[PDB]
Amino acid sequence: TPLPAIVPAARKATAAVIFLHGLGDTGHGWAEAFAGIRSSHIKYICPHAPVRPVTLNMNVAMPSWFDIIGLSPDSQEDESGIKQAAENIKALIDQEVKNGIPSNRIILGGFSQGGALSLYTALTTQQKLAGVTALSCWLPLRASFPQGPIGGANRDISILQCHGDCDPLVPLMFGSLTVEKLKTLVNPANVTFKTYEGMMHSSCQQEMMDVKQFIDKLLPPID
Ligand SMILES: CCCCCCCCCCCCCC[C@@H](Br)C(=O)O
Repeated sequence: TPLPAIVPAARKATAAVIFLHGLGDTGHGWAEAFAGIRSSHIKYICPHAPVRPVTLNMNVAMPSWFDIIGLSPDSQEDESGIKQAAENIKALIDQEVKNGIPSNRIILGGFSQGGALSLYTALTTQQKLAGVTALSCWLPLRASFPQGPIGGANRDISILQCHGDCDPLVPLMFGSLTVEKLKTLVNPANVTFKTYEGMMHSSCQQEMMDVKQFIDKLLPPID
């Protein structure tokens, strides 16, 4: 475990954002993107997934939270991997609670596979979270979720899901079908879908402005 890239709070941290990068990345690029929208009282934590073989691309070894097999809803998914990665995320949250920031003052998010992991984590933890930012991603192991609202700790969590309309790796329709399913799993009044014209498998400045607004609305100052 190389230590996560962190954007510290100015001097007094009362909330945290845990953000998981996408395939092949480290946590550093996203931590700098978050510094550009940082709020004084918010700690930003971007852990790094470990290098591992990735079945999708000739087994090439690169950072990935879990193995990626295919690009299709009919593709087999790395169930043991996703769940183990999910357990590791909850341990990272629990450690922040011990550090001093309650779980309901923490937003979990990610990009692509990291956003997939963040959604799955948020929907399976009894750790009540402040919200989720899911960027260009999808809901993994979707068939494992029974009908109806999950109930559970995060039945009311607020979710911001973002997706470029020219993404060639996670087609926009995957994000769209994901948000609509999320709206049957948690309270639909707290789920926001935003799309970005021209954007591919990347980020853009308007999207980062919507994430900042989302984070600041749900994690407002307490001083
Ligand atoms: C309700 C949900 C319906 C659609 C679910 C289908 C999921 C298919 C996703 C394929 C993976 C895309 C790979 C992205 C890589 Br570049 C990464 O980050 O690992």
